[PDB]
Amino acid sequence: EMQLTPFLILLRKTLEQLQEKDTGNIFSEPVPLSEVPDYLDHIKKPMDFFTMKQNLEAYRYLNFDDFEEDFNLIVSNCLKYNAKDTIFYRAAVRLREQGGAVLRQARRQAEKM
Ligand SMILES: O=C1CNc2ccc(Br)cc2N1
Repeated sequence: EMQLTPFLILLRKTLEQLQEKDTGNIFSEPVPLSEVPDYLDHIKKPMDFFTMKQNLEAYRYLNFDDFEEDFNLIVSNCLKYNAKDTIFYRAAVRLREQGGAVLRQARRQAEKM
């Protein structure tokens, strides 16, 4: 029960803040199937921030949970694919932690709308 434009403005700002936590930019674009050709063998729905931006502008995120779901997919795919002792796995743990705080604050703002 809110206006669309300010909500999407909020989601754009939030997506920017999540990308800011991915300082290595390892989640900015789809996992390169050229360098990881077996990636799709158990990752049923790849996700990344560029795809999220396209989903956002295509009006596919009309509530906070659908936006947060795809962010969680970025995290969960990375934990699933990579061994625990890798930089990638620890980066997803850190993104889960730092992104979670970004998301909680953003959701508080959406709920005021
Ligand atoms: O799981 C991942 C996350 N992103 C990524 C970027 C480049 C390369 Br190479 C591998 C990965 N794997």
